[PDB]
Amino acid sequence: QQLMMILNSASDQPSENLISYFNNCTVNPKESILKRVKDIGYIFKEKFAKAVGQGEIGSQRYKLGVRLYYRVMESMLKSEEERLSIQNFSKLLNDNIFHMSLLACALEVVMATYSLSFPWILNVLNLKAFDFYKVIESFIKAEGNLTREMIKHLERCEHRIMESLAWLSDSPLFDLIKQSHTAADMYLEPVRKKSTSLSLFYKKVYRLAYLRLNTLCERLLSEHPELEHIIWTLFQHTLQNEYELMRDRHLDQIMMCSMYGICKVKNIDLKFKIIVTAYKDLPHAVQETFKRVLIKEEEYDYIIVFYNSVFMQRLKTNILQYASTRPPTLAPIPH
Repeated sequence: QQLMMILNSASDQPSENLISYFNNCTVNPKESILKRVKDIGYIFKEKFAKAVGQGEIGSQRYKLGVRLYYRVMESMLKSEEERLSIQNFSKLLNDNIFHMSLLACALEVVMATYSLSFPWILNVLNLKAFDFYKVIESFIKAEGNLTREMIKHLERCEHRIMESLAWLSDSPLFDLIKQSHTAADMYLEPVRKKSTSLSLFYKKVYRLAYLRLNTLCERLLSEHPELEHIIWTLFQHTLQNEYELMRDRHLDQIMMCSMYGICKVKNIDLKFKIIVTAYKDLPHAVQETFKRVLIKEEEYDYIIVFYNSVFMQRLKTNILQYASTRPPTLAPIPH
């Protein structure tokens, strides 16, 4: 409530100190930014009411998002003023996706505060999950007054993107994989040089996925504490080189298939039900991630089907190496 107070007692328009930043720009963004806000209010209020029904509360919801947005932007620009050139500073304040993403993050903070949850706001504004992800950490770092709970909600939005949404078909993420650390750096990347967006994203994916396997292996593989490290390499080599297997799927599905897979090739019998059972106890686990996965185009099925009919058909050649006289070398633990 400490933040919602300044938002409820603050102005509807950009501050004088923020107007300075606008005045220090080669191309001045003042008019592009506000018209952008005005236009977007309309798509937000329409799509809002068409979800709760009739009575218009959305206008008040949007106006607080707009106040948070202008506040967070000012805070963000104050550090980017030393980091960015005169020309990068202006390329940023004129970049639309950066702005959409920032405003979307403001709007989600209020929506979630007033518990249509994420990822509603992305589709409302037609914003790709991978673009929105680029703003979150710097958004947190730029709003000192976020509640513990608000921070925690945003980090959960970040993690849903990394686990599934950025892997949806049409995600620019795949463009970036084929082509081959702040929000402003990541939005200033030119469309077409090693990409900072993909590299940070992957450094964080690996750290997240591994935290989830490590919990899952301590409970179920106390008898094979050496197997944990062997499983991560299959998981990591999968994500790096066989990335297509995540298209429209969930990080946790590739995890579970790997730990079952290695224990099969090591002649360690542990059936899928014993792990799918252990997986549910994870904080935000949901049973459909293992109850319905993709087998064939526009087809859904149980998880063991995916393991037998999708996972091995690409990776059978790579897995048997794990038991030969020449087993593949183990992957570095993400720091």
